[PDB]
Amino acid sequence: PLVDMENFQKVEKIGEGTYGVVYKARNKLTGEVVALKKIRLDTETEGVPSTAIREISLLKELNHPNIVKLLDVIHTENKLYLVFEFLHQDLKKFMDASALTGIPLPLIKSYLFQLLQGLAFCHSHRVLHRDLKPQNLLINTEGAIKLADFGLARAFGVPVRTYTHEVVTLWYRAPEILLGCKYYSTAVDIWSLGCIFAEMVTRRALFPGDSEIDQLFRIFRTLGTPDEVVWPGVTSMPDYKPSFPKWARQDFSKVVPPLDEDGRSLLSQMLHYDPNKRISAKAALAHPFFQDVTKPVPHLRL
Amino acid sequence: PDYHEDIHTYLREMEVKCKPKVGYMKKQPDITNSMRAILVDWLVEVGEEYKLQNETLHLAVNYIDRFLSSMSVLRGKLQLVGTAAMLLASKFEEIYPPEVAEFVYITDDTYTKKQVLRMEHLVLKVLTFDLAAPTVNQFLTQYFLHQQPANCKVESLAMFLGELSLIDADPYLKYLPSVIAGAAFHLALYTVTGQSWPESLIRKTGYTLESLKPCLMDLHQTYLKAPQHAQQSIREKYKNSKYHGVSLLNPPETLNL
Ligand SMILES: NC(=O)c1nn(-c2ccc(S(N)(=O)=O)cc2)c2c1ccc1[nH]ncc12
Repeated sequence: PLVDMENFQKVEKIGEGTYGVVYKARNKLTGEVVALKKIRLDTETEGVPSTAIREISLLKELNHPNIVKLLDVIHTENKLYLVFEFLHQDLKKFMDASALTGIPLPLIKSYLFQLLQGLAFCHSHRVLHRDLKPQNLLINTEGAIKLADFGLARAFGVPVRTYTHEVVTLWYRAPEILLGCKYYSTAVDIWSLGCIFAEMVTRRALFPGDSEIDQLFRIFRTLGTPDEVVWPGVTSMPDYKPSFPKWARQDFSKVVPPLDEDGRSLLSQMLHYDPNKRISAKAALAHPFFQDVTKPVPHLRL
Repeated sequence: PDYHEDIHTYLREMEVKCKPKVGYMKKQPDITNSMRAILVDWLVEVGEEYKLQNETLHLAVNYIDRFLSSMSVLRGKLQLVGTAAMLLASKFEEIYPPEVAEFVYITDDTYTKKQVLRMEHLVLKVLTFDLAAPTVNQFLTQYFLHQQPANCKVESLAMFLGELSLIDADPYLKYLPSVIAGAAFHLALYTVTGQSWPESLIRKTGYTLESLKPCLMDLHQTYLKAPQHAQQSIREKYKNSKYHGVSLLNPPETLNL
């Protein structure tokens, strides 16, 4: 363990958080560039963190071009290191750097196409990401994009119970969750992707809520307040209140102005209220919107 | 859902890999099937005390059997392996798993917080972090969707039968989860509604009632003798209202196969 770690040369810190830190490093013997996610274990003396347990075990079962590759795991006495392929930047940083010019629609199409491929792979392998947001999506200079950070990922061979205290980032949290549904489903990941799709298109977050109720209302305000017809069962959900304001569905051409007929079609299917009817990543891939997809290379301001 | 099929196919693929050595117990110099039975029965209790999911229990047993397939363990350390297994399964499956301290408590301070965490590391090493194992539970969940009139008593009884298989390494270690689940589903369905392994599940799994017979005969025998078994935590757990007291239901005399 200590031996393996000696073969690594830390280059620079590229990210931090509660999990620990992510460094860019180089294999001294092979020259391979890699990403090291360090996790200090003596921090909470509770053993290997649930997030590491889930990320490692689930990620090592997911080998796909659009899913960050876990190359290795070094478990010393006090540290746990996850070794991943290296990617230059996350989608959030890229979106910020593209504020002025905006991300070209052809590249947006390519990214969404790849994200759905990786997501479809996850789902067909009974894995729910549950935390799909711009900063957890990695991109390289070749025009590839991959799902990353499976710390909150869950296997669902057995239905996944919803956290009393939700975990999915607010802006990208699906309505079923906000309304207190009992279980997560593949639909919550698709919803997140939809929000991200729109964000790339308009240069602004689709539903930037300040709170759970504010999040919920911004959605209602854009997609219309759902009723038993649109979503059988809504009124019966835990946190649903009949006193909810009744807003009307805004015209999609005004919600995502830059999109064409196909683009609007796909996005609305990804933001469909009834999770049972919300489109699947598998089906989304067949949507005509990807009829002409290509693989443009981004202008990364590295 | 429509990943249903791709997932079943994947679970069927994975269950064949997380498979422990069927005859590992004869190679263990100090532990026996009876000691294992006692251990698993205790995990069921622990599960009830901490209100853990059934999936957690199933995963722990899977970890324990795989670890024992390649590591000699002595009487006095068997519980330490089991405790670490439960701790790992909890972190993997539970929303809010009990803390290490809690696991050390239910072992009546037989082991140290340090020993448990050290064992967690070793179990992870031995299992090479491959914790997302297919369980009888997962296959039962998949089969329940092919249940025309979804019956809660049938589900509870199938769960009960599936959980009983965890207790006896002999003969259940030689059957795949999907098969045990197949038998558990049929036996429960047959006992509660007189119906049998549905045509839809035959097509889905490729298992015929004939193919499930060997496992079915074994499970029926276990069901019949359940009241006489030395380990009783599962029967007690399943006479609770949340399981419609199905463990009190009388097993049929014959399966008429
Ligand atoms: N949380 C994570 O697991 C995680 N976060 N990053 C990450 C991504 C982008 C930046 S950046 N370019 O500074 O905005 C900084 C860190 C990676 C992760 C795991 C594998 C990785 N390979 N390459 C980067 C990377």
